[PDB]
Amino acid sequence: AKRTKKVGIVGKYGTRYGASLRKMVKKIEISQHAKYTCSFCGKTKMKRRAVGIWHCGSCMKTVAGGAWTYNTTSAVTVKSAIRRLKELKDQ
Amino acid sequence: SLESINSRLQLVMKSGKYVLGYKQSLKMIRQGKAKLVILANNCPALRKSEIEYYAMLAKTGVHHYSGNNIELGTACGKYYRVCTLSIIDPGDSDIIRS
Amino acid sequence: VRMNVLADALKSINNAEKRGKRQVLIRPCSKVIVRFLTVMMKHGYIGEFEIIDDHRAGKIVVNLTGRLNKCGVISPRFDVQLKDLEKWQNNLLPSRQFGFIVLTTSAGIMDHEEARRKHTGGKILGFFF
Amino acid sequence: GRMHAPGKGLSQSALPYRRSVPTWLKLTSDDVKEQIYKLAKKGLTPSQIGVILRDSHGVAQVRFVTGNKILRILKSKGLAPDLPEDLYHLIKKAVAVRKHLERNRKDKDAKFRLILIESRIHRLARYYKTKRVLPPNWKYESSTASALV
Amino acid sequence: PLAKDLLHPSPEEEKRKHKKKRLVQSPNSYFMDVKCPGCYKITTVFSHAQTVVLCVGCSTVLCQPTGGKARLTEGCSFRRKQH
RNA sequence: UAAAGUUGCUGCAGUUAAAAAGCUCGUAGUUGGAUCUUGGGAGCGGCCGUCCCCUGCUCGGCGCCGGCCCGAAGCGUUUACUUUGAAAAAA
RNA sequence: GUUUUCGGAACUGAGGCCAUGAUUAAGAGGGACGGCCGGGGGCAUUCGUAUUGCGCCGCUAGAGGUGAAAUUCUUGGACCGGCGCAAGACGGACCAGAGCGAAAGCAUUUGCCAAGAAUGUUUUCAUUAAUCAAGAACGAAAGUCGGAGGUUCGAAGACGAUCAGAUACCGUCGUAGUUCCGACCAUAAACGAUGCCGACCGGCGAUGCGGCGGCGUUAUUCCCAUGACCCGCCGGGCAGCUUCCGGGAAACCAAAGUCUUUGGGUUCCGGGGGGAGUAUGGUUGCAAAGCUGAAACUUAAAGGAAUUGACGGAAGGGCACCACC
Repeated sequence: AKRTKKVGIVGKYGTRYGASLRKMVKKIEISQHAKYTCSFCGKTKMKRRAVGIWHCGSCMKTVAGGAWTYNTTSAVTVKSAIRRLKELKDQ
Repeated sequence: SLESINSRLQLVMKSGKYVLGYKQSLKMIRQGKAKLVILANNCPALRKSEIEYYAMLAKTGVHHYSGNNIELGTACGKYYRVCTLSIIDPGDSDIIRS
Repeated sequence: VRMNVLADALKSINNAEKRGKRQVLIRPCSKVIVRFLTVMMKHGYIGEFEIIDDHRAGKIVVNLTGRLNKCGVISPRFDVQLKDLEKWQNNLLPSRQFGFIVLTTSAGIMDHEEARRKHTGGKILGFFF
Repeated sequence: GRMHAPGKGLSQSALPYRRSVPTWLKLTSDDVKEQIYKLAKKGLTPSQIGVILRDSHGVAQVRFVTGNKILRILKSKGLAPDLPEDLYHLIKKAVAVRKHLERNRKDKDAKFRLILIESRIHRLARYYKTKRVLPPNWKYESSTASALV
Repeated sequence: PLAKDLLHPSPEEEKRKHKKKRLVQSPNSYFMDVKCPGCYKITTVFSHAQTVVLCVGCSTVLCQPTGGKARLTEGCSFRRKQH
């Protein structure tokens, strides 16, 4: 059934650490444990091994990514920057 | 012509004869049955280089699809991932003409 | 959208008469529009009229005289007895002399006097004087 | 006016009064029906055939020459697709718009359109179940729709 | 005017109206028998043709679709069907 | 209670006097185009005004000789509507 | 006693038979297709001067700001002139009673992405529609939360003026904010103080978009189709002017009309002024606050539109040594 109303995974901390830190930390604690679709094989199997390390359960392929999320916003934009700069420099 | 190959696939899935998957497709290349081999863009580089070499041997066409194995799956109207697909009878599709 | 065809037909000839026009087009024809206009025509309120049968709901050209003051639909169609019929013509007609209440019934569509002489009430369509 | 727009445009077709076949077309029921079966196996909707026939061949109406209408002629020979083509096209559009949203998150006009498109699919699917074209089992899911595009 | 005869309108009025707003609605379209000197069979083409129309044996492309009536390739003659 | 058309079904208001949701979607609710036996006959009232019709296969006769039809009854798309009758304590 | 005959009940195999069966294609709606069109939306890119800041060079006594000053910067070179450089906002004039969008709203170039109206159509399905409690998406500005950024402007704050005081108006500084990203809140004179869909009822000239037809001018010259003008037509749209249509308390409104000659369908919502969007319950939000929301008690008016007069530190035109020069 619906076990908790508003607290999700952060129910494991109970009445500790203050509402607003426990509201804040739920946004990171979902994504760091979420399973992502592997770009290489397509299987929804990418898991976080350590800090900024991501492993496919099927492909046996390790990716250096963001600490909590697989793709950081700052690392998507920079790959689009380095591509455009490679194009608009070497021409 | 990305929009059109998704409609040609729809017309060969309904009316045509073919095999999805890798080993099944590589059998039909050696049988001389395959006319066209469609590969997903995320296909392993060695499986792409083996299919291509079997195809230039058999004197067949290779299409490099503009989408990964999931998109090829939903293109074929299936609910799983298709990396390699090979058409034997185009059926009533103009896929092998383009 | 168009949910009452008498309403539009009757108020399309009503504006045309106030404006002082001699004839009027009214786009969607019916059984009940033609059976209403025939009742209006035989009491000398309109002249003769023509139907334009295209292969849809045909159009009607009515030749208007300047005799009709107002024709008015009653929507919805209140099912009236002969005892209910008396009070319906005290709040719809300006005299006990002229003007009729057109009401559909199992005999056919007719004015309140012919429904009285045939002892068979039904549902009210509209009035005219 | 329109269903999901404030537009009130009066732009449809205007069929002629003469329901007879003109004295220039020499085609007959067993000529054009065979031609419809050639264009239907090519993977065309009844609309695409109905255009092609009045363009290249001069078929004013397929209903006026032959006995029956085009989708009826395809249904009478086991050539008609499963779910109606006016429902296939709205699924195809909802799939295309939902694919635009998952790539571009902040597009709140595209999101508003997807609500109107998917609302119109539900209205057509609701109608077709009452006339018993689709099974009552049938329902539009936004996850499983790319397959049955 | 007041006494405008709506039953017998002037033919200079029914041409000057929308196709739906006439007394009896009529199409402002026609089928036309089109020749080109490349081909030999004259073909029944629609006025608002809506797609590119071809001959037998690739003589040339007859018409080309626009916002209204189709445009015919330079030197393609047409005659209107009179029935 | 009427006057109260100042609670409105008959029968009110909503630019400025009191008042239309900030916008659109949408389920109940409410409401939904046209289309299907129409004319004409037929005898008798006085050119017109009523009756009857585009229906069928247990039981009596005006009967004839496995039968030629009219008289009573089991029957014939469903409902709303109207019309009449039943049945409805007096006070 | 049996095949019976044959009364009833169900099952099974053929060929004939009816004129053998599906109304129409709405100035309803959805859907397709065609060439278009638009400051409609999203992502990226690209440009423009200006403002402030820095460095260098020039010549110099003030510059700034005001009703008049002062705070403030300056012989340590301020303001001004010239070369650069840096970062962050913004999108001038063109820009209109023009366009698009559901509303909020939207304007530098180019590309990519998905969408939409109108138009045209002898295309398609055949009533699939209209309005909608509950419910859902979007919702300016301000404001709240986490990250990046900060030059202009600038709540609060500090001072200088003014002043009878001026914790205001004026001026010099300025923090949050103003900018970008990811969540929040859900209101505005969110206005046309005007629900939506449909029907009918006067002209006139423009305007935008699409289509159609027609003297000629003009470019592509090498003529046609097309681009730019000219004269009409049709449809949809933002609007004008004009009528004793008709209505309205008038102001005014081609709708605010077709209404005691009262009935096309339907949602919301008002009941004299206050107390009061208050108290209290419930619910939503991190908060600020939102939505639903009385009563006791008080009061003869509060109010809308128009008229005339008076009045103005309102405008235009005159005048007077009981006014000035």
